[PDB]
Amino acid sequence: ACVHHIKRRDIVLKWELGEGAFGKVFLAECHNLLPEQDKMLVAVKALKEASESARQDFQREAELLTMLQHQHIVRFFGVCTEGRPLLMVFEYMRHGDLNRFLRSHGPDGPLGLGQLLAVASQVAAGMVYLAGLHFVHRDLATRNCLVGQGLVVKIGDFGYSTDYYRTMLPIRWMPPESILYRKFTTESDVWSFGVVLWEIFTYGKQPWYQLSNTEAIDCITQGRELERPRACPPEVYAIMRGCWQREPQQRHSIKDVHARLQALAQAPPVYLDVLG
Ligand SMILES: CC(C)(O)COc1ccc(C(N)=O)c(O[C@H]2CCN(C(=O)Cc3ccc(OC(F)(F)F)cc3)C[C@H]2F)c1
Ligand SMILES: O=c1[nH]cnc2scc(-c3ccccc3)c12
Repeated sequence: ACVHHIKRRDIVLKWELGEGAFGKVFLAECHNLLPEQDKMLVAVKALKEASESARQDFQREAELLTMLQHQHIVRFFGVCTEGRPLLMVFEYMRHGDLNRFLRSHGPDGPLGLGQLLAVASQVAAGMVYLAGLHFVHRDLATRNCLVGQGLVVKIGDFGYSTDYYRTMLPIRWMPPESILYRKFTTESDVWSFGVVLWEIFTYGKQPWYQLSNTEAIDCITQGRELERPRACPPEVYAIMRGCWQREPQQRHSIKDVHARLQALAQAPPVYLDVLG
């Protein structure tokens, strides 16, 4: 609602974490933000376009990120509108995006079953929060999740061009009805969560990596399912299949998916990937 305003001089730019057509993302030090933390690290999203439509869309977005407050939703600290670029201040997630983290902690040390379940459960938690507010993410993927201190996994949205097919759609994460009709609901977000589970248990591999964007559309629209990852116990694959029901009305709700994952996270199945 009422967006926090950070003074430009309170932001000290330390390095560039990445960029896009939108502008740049920086690692920065931020003064007078949190109590007892005189200086703290943050990630700063800087917008290239400073036009009236760009300023209005920014305020809309900043107000929305201000409402979204949860343990597994990336923290929004405020804005800086002291000229171009317009700056959005978020918490710094030291391990970067979940996809990169998964791959870099894959068997290619490696994350064990319990760690994978914790990751999965944390993403499910953030989604229960979003589903509660009737908020549709539309782009749930491990590349839009972030990992901070203590393997704390939170959901974000960066806005990985190989993951989208031309409007640029993340088809491999999309259920049949979103590919065909461009309709995004909590039920399609559930489908995406199931693909996010597959990604977790493949250590960030691309769903349908053997196939091209146009071949993957055929797979999904013909009801062809992603195979059970070798590191995935059958109990979790059961959860993925429930997320992938062809009919949106027949997919499990995220609250249920979370409950089953939270249960598995506390008492993990005795499963060794090496045996299958
Ligand atoms: C990809 C790479 C180049 O390899 C690494 O780039 C990095 C590395 C690290 C960081 C970091 N934060 O430490 C980083 O920051 C960005 C991540 C994406 N952003 C959001 O997710 C904001 C947001 C959007 C929607 C939300 O609400 C929702 F979507 F959850 F509903 C909540 C938050 C903005 C910014 F935070 C980029
Ligand atoms: O971020 C970078 N990447 C690769 N080389 C370099 S040299 C300097 C930077 C930098 C330093 C502070 C803010 C922003 C950028 C940098």
